[PDB]
Amino acid sequence: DIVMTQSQKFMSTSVGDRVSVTCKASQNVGTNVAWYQQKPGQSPKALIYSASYRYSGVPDRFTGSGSGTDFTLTISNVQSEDLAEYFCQQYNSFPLTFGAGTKLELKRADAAPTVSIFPPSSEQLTSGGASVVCFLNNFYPKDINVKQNGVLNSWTDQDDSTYSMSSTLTLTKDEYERHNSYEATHKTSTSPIVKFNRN
Amino acid sequence: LVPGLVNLGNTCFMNSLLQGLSACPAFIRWLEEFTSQYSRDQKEPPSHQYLSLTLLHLLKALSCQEVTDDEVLDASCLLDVLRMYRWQISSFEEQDAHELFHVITSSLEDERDGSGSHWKSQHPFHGRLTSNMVCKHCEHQSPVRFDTFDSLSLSIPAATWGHPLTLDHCLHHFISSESVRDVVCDNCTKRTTFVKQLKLGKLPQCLCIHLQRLSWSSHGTPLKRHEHVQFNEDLSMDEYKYHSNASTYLFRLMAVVVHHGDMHSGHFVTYRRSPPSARNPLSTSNQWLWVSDDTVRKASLQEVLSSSAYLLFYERVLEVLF
Amino acid sequence: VQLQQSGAELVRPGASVKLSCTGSGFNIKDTYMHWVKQRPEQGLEWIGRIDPANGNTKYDPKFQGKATMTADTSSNTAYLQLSSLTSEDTAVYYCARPDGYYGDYWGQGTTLTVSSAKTAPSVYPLAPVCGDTTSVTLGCLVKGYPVTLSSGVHTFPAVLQSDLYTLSSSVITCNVSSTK
Ligand SMILES: */C(N)=[N+]1\[C@H]2CC[C@@H]1[C@H](NC(=O)c1ccc(-c3cncc(C4CC4)n3)cc1Cl)C2
Ligand SMILES: [Zn+2]
Repeated sequence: DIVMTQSQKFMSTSVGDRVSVTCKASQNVGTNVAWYQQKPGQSPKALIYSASYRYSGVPDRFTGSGSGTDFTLTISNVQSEDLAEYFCQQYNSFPLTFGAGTKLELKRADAAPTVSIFPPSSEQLTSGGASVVCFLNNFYPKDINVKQNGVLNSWTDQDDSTYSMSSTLTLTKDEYERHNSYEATHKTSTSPIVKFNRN
Repeated sequence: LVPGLVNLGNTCFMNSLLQGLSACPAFIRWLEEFTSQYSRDQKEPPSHQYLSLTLLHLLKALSCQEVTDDEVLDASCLLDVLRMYRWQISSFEEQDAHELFHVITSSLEDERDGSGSHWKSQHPFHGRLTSNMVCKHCEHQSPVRFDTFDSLSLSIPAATWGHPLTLDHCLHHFISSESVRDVVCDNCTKRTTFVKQLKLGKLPQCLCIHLQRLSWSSHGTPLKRHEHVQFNEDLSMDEYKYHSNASTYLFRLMAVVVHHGDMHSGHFVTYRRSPPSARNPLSTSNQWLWVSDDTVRKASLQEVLSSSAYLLFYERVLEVLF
Repeated sequence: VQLQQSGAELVRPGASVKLSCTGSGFNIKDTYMHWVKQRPEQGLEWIGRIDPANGNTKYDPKFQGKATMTADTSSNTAYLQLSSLTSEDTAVYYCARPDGYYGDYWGQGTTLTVSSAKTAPSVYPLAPVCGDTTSVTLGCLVKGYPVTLSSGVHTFPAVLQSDLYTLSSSVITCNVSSTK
């Protein structure tokens, strides 16, 4: 089989910018790469069928290029419509294979998040359990880090286009009261600041 | 208004090719040159060349405008000359534009190799393929081998996803190769696997592409490939070339030979540009024509690009300034 | 001119399922047609191409013992049949149909899910009673979620254990299938 290395999961752009997501294949695939687009909740859309040829309804903003092994999709004068996932696909050989998918985002001035913590609730204790939540909202950098074990996390996608994140601990009541004596870090930080006291 | 060519019975595949070759001025200038090309002082007088002169006679008449209104010429004078060479047509499989092209190009080379003391120039369809092999564990290469061609005869690839087939895909399928799994290396002094490069080293001025649309089926019957291959008026060959430098090769369309139907109602036909010599014998035209034997008709470019190509006569240009 | 697919479904591991596609334009057997598998981390994977004019299809050799393909023409239903599900065999499955002028046709996705289950959950508040305000953000969370659930609101996607999804939302009124 054959695989395509895509350069990142994530690329930053401006509006009216020029951006170039790429693919590198395991072997010579001729001119037989196709580029696709997918916005959240949607099915994929084909953009370019050979390495350079456009389908109908595709703006002149999009151009494809490359041969043999190294391929590039370029968007010029990036519009607000072009924030999507972009895959490349081979059809030189069986089986047909894709890349991993690259999302595009408006770059912005780095901004610190808004952090909250919440205690357990009497309703949650009434049901016989305990759980703690930490919010990290309106984060403007992506490579945030947040953290002992038991952690589970969830993330929004980009919205003004800040991120947001949720983080959670889950435990039993007697386990929660067994130990009350126990990262929120970005490139904007000098050091970690997380908002434990039970009484 | 180009002259037609009479076809009664068996001679359409020649007419369509002639109308193609006539669209390439470099081939006509080579013939004008070649037939006049002699060396002084040599004591042996040169051998005559009926084919080079008979072919120039016709192509020069199909290259300029008609002189008599709606005139139709007779190219049977060419059929007789070819039989003075080894060519004896002996099967229906041989009534083909590509086959004839290779018969003509060989019979011209017999004439270059005929008169040996006087220098005759090599024909503008001549190019070279190069084969080379590189080892993955040391990143070093063999010395090259060369090969010759008069046409890039592209086999048509089978469908995978179902995207439109492009001339780039039929070319990269041909000018490319696989890896071999068992032969030793030199730099790795002892069994090894290396990559087979195939690229083209010499590019002709007149580039003949050929799509293998006619072949034999699994059990010997004529098989025709009907799927459409997308091609452009200008074509850039810089990705297929051996020498790894920034100089550029670009080709422009001159004619498309097309095969219609099959067996009982099979036929050859030609899309080609109109003559340049509209008082401006250097200005290659942009009005296209459709020629079927004695029939001549104007054709737009979208009519050419939509047709199913059999032969494509590309000719090199320097820049895209049209 | 759409290419509708079958609705989603859920089964236990070790079972087997079959899916469907149909469209508002013919040429069904007069074209090739594919199925692909999408799950967020690993990504898109191709599983096979059907030849609907006949039926001797081509499969991915890492799927052949686990995925099978058929179709019908007068009734436009192209099918997929896949078996011995794990929870790892969960993904959105698309069926695709190439075209030459337009971009190739894709269907509205089918989101196969598999887990050891067969439960409208509880909700809990989130209140910063500490009061270190020095203008406030707060919210609520929901247990074991497809939950249905006003500006200044951020809601997070579900993450799940044992086919019960923990999820949250941020801005009482946690209002901001199951019943409330
Ligand atoms: C005038 N245009 N026609 C007469 C002479 C040429 C045509 C017509 N014959 C065909 O159209 C024709 C010729 C050859 C083949 C064929 C079959 N199998 C393989 C090949 C290529 C040589 C490899 N050619 C098929 C047809 Cl239909 C009569
Ligand atoms: Zn070596």
